[PDB]
Amino acid sequence: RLKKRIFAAVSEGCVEELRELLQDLQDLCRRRRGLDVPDFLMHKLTASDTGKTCLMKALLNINPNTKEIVRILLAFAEENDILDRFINAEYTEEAYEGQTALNIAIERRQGDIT
Amino acid sequence: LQRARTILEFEKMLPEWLRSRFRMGELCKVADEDFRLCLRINEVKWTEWKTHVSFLNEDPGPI
Repeated sequence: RLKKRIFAAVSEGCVEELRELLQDLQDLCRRRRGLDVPDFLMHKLTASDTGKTCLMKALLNINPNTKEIVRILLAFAEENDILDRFINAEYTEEAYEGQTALNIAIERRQGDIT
Repeated sequence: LQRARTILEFEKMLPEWLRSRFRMGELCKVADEDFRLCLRINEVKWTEWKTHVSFLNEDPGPI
């Protein structure tokens, strides 16, 4: 149920709730076999039915504190060496195939986040 | 206005089981614990550009 509280906090704009869910995600991953840890951490931040990431979920819901949230998710993925595949993930369903996070930020008219 | 009077007069002489077959609108959840029958209309507007905040669905396709 760590996946549910991250997608909910990233939509509403809960900064202090989000940092604590990420640190508990840091703790669950460090006690592991250590074989496919980048495959395990992208399994948590992605809805399995659509391919939507928590970065996409924030950009679809523009808040008064959106620009602070995006900096938290990018600084988190950088220290786990997955900044490339986190920022270039795509939708997988046939309705929205190919849509990325840069696509969402332009449509929502977010000139600073782009 | 003349054709509208013809339509409503035809509608009153239908049996009640056949009134249920021809049903305008769809049942939609517009708020928390609030279910209303609604009619859908599409629109294209090129002049007022705004960031979209208020919506019922994040995913914009026919679902």
